[PDB]
Amino acid sequence: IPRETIPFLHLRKKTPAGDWKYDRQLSSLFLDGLEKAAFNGVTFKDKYV
Amino acid sequence: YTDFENTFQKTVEPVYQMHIKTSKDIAVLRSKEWFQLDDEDFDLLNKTLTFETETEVTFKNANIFSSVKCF
Amino acid sequence: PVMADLNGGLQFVPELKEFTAKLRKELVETSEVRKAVSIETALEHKVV
Repeated sequence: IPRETIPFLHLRKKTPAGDWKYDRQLSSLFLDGLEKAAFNGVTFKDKYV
Repeated sequence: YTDFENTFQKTVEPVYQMHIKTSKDIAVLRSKEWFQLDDEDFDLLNKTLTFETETEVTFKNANIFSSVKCF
Repeated sequence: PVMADLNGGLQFVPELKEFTAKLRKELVETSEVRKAVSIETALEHKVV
């Protein structure tokens, strides 16, 4: 991820003021999950939708 | 007979049980002077207290006790 | 179109719902504790 930039897909964290802003940690977690789903694949066993 | 000065009565009161459900009960108990605890910080919430009291009463007349002790 | 915020600074407190609940809880608890203590003191006085 570049420094001081907003990824196209990201996760927002609610600030104490009540507004949702881009969050590096949550966005990185989501992008890592997407990378794993892209390369290894993601299972949904025992998942009822 | 009317010599109440020589009359006294010891009675073992029945065993009483109280379940402390809320802090209101704790506040009520702590507001009582007679209710004393060795550990003042003892957590009484969600606890069952058993009271086994003995009452010594010295009579002033047929109705009014000259002195009342409950220990 | 205009947004007028007439909130009085209520948004700046963190966890407004929880703090409101805490205020109400402390007020109610003080009220019931005082009422119960007063009732029990009155009953002790009357029996004594």
